[PDB]
Amino acid sequence: HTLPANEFRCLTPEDAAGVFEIEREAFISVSGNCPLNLDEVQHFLTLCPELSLGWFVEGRLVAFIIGSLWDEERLTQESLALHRPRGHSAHLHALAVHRSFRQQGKGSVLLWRYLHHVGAQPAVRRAVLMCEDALVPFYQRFGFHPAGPCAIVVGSLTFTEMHCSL
Ligand SMILES: CC(C)(COP(=O)(O)OP(=O)(O)OC[C@H]1O[C@@H](n2cnc3c(N)ncnc32)[C@H](O)[C@@H]1OP(=O)(O)O)[C@@H](O)C(=O)NCCC(=O)NCCSCC(=O)NCCc1c[nH]c2ccccc12
Repeated sequence: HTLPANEFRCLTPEDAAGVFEIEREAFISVSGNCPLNLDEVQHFLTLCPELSLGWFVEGRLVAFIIGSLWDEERLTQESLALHRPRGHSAHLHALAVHRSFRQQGKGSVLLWRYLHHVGAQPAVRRAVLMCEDALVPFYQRFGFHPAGPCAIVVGSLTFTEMHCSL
């Protein structure tokens, strides 16, 4: 009977298509590649949906974060496709906001809600991610500290690894 004006919930594999569509415009149209392809989105939403969060407006996904657990201090090429159940780090594989909903605090609201959501899970002691140099200041606003160049390479893109103690 009703499509909520705003809904925040963990994602399930049924949201994979919506997530990938956002990635097409958000990442692929810019650099030619993206953090998670359809199969990879489904992988993490199957293994660890509790490590994801999505913002729905009138029944449509407008922002998401997909993560998994990592168990090493630094991110590695292999960590891109792995979920370490025994790990203590919430690895945010991707964060994006639908192009028609940016610049209005949605990314910041979703990120803070995410940090509190996963930080609330006794097992998660830290959050890690990588971003392009221009987003470093942004993440620092949430308690993330620049942790040097990330070892992970994607095409010609280089990233700074960011760590947040929870
Ligand atoms: C960034 C985000 C989520 C903010 O949302 P919003 O617009 O709703 O945000 P707010 O309104 O809450 O705040 C906006 C703030 O963010 C700043 N900002 C936004 N875009 C900026 C930019 N390009 N450069 C500098 N500052 C910027 C604004 O300047 C502004 O600050 P000020 O107004 O105070 O200066 C939203 O713009 C978005 O979804 N963008 C596209 C996807 C993306 O990059 N995800 C983050 C990748 S970083 C995490 C990640 O996913 N890593 C994977 C790394 C990765 C793996 N494989 C790949 C393949 C290709 C590419 C990347 C990868």
